Amino acid sequence: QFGRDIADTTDAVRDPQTLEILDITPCSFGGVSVITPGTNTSNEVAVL
Amino acid sequence: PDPSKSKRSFIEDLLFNKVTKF
Ligand SMILES: *[C@@H]1O[C@H](CO)[C@@H](O[C@@H]2O[C@H](CO)[C@@H](O[C@@H]3O[C@H](CO)[C@@H](O)[C@H](O)[C@@H]3O)[C@H](O)[C@H]2NC(C)=O)[C@H](O)[C@H]1NC(C)=O
Repeated sequence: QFGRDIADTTDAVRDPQTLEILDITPCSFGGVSVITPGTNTSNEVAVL
Repeated sequence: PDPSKSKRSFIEDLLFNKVTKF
């Protein structure tokens, strides 16, 4: 009924009404980082 | 460097081969 990763965490499932296999991938997330020249030099920024 | 490839040398390839939630 369920799948597992090596670190013993769920990563796939049986859909219980149509028995095809669904991979569960975690929702996209991460750090937000602001690239900037010195605020004395310019007021512009770029975002990673 | 072995340029036929990443410009790794032959011995660097052996080293790169031999090594090896959210
Ligand atoms: C849970 O209930 C649903 C709905 O009754 C079941 O889904 C349906 O399952 C039947 C086969 O048992 C599917 O029939 C097939 O339809 C196609 C249509 O082109 C036909 O070509 C095939 O010869 C066959 O008759 C039906 O389509 C399907 N419906 C849906 C929306 O998926 C389901 O199988 C049941 N699941 C369990 C685990 O009991």
